[PDB]
Amino acid sequence: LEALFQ
Amino acid sequence: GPNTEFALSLLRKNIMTITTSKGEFTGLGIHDRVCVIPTHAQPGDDVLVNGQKIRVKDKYKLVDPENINLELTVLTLDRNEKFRDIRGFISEDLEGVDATLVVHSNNFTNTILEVGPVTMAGLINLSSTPTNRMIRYDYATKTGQCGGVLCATGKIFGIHVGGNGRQGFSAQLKKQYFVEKQ
Repeated sequence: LEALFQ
Repeated sequence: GPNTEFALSLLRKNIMTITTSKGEFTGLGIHDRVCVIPTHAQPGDDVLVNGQKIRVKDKYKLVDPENINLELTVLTLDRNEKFRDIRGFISEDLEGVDATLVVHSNNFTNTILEVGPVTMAGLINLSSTPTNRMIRYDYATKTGQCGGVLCATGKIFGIHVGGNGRQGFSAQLKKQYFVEKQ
């Protein structure tokens, strides 16, 4: 996954 | 109940708004004078803790033992008002497939969001940056919630670091990484 900073 | 009790308790006792370059973030004080804040938050030389401008004493970007980003910026300040040792609740073995997210960041300051089922994704990319020990919870989350404390009564899992689609992603704060530090 390339989850993004939130 | 006791879960929400812990959340609202932790929030008021060791959680404080740390305003830095990327904005307001959930400052999770581990103990005494050390607190953890996301790396993407961009903590600098001086941060605003609850509006109080305090200079950094030691800023250590905690990376994973596999020499990969862990994303926890160990922000050590010469803290006058020492934090309570909540490190006992920080777990290496979570066993808390039921977690609650306490957001105290830029988009939601003081917002208890129960995420429900929490699992782990292992190793993935976080903002195109490989990051280790990523937590995955099936709960639609967005920007602004990052920095929030993922916890349950008796277990601190870590902090919300980001998300991918409808799955939120947090950093797994394993007791091992903090119990050793002094």
